Amino acid sequence: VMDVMNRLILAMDLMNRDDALRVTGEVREYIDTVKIGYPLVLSEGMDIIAEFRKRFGCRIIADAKVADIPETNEKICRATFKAGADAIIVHGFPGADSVRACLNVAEEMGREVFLLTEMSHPGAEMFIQGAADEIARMGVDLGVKNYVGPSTRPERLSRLREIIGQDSFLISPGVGAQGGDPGETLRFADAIIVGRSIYLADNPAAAAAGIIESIKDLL
Amino acid sequence: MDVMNRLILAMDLMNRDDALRVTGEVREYIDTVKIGYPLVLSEGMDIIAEFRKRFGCRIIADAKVADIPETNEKICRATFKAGADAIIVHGFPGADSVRACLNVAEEMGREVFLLTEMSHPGAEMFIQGAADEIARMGVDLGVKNYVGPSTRPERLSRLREIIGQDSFLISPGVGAQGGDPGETLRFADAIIVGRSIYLADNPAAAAAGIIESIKDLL
Ligand SMILES: O=c1cc(O)n([C@@H]2O[C@H](COP(=O)(O)O)[C@@H](O)[C@H]2O)c(=O)[nH]1
Ligand SMILES: O=c1cc(O)n([C@@H]2O[C@H](COP(=O)(O)O)[C@@H](O)[C@H]2O)c(=O)[nH]1
Repeated sequence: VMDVMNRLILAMDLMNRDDALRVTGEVREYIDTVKIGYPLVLSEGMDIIAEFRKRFGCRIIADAKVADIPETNEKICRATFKAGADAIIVHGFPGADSVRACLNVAEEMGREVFLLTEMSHPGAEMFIQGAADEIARMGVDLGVKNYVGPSTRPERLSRLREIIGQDSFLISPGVGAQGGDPGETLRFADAIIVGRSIYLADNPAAAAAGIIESIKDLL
Repeated sequence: MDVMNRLILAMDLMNRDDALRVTGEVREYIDTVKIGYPLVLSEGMDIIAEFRKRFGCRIIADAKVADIPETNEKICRATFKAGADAIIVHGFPGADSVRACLNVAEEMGREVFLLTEMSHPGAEMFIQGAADEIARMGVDLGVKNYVGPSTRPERLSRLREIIGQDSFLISPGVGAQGGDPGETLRFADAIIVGRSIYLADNPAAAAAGIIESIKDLL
């Protein structure tokens, strides 16, 4: 599994190049793994992934939440990996063929899929939550090794960890701004995803350092 | 929304030259183009402005928006800034995520299309069982535009029943995936067509053929 520095992944959702690069540069001593999603990619182009690799030599997880038919999923993954992403995040709710399409591209291109099971926001309770255990089980059956689950629901995160096993890799967003606790989340997740509580801070480096200090005994 | 010939081109070619050429070849037949991530992630969001400059077509951005409310807001803002007239949003992630997109759309004078049931076989696993409720959710939220599957006309018909005849319904899965243009237009206002046109030996003849086959419905 990827070796995430300090068990902390930056969710870089700032939407202009200059700010995104500044903030990522400021926290680079603490974090070697950056999640780049559509807020930044749609604002600045897929070439932003190349710029981050060039400037920081950080791993990049492309947060695409791939959620299309298999044929379109294949195209999305191919374009994303071509750009230099180490891994891509894929929704499980559109079903097994859609996931398998992404896995097939990732295998061909020598990259990784992360399967998003249950989401962290309140709306996730309407439809996703009731499907999530089965989505995880589907991931296990398809041979998925990397997963995403919600910090905001420790009981659900615990269950997802059970389903996927200790050997699978699990990352968890919802820490900080959405109310999840770093240490508690790391009881089950290999790494925590943190966006706003770092990138909106007066001093992002201090904010990251503070989160790390708070989980020091878990590193 | 007034879609020419009830036909929306899904332009999923992944290089600028081919995408522009093929769209140009069928431009006389359409005034609405769906542009998605295969093209946008390969060529940049600036491609949307280029389509508007070249073709003066309506643009539906196929983002399958499926994030938390805060991120959904950002995705919609970026997408509408690029000149999209409308955006496709998943209903599965729940009401707050949809409302986030509705808020931005209202602010920028654009439209949200709510994707209810999808057209591929995998949709049967989780989406299909939620789809009626997702549609009702759309109605509750005041959503006027919907997307449902050409590949399952009985499910498409049910979706039409739920949203009413006043709502606008577009439908992919026509051609390559097995859906029939005419049958689909019994229930949808417009059909979405990608490969059957853009992979055809002659895209223009392909579009012309499709339109001929639904001539009585226009
Ligand atoms: O269930 C999920 C899955 C996500 O990818 N995310 C993503 O993780 C990040 C959370 O950022 P923040 O720490 O600012 O709440 C955002 O990029 C969001 O899109 C999430 O919040 N919940
Ligand atoms: O349920 C759905 C929803 C979609 O947006 N789509 C999209 O509609 C288009 C279908 O293209 P095609 O005619 O080549 O099958 C693709 O862009 C696909 O991503 C779909 O096929 N099924």
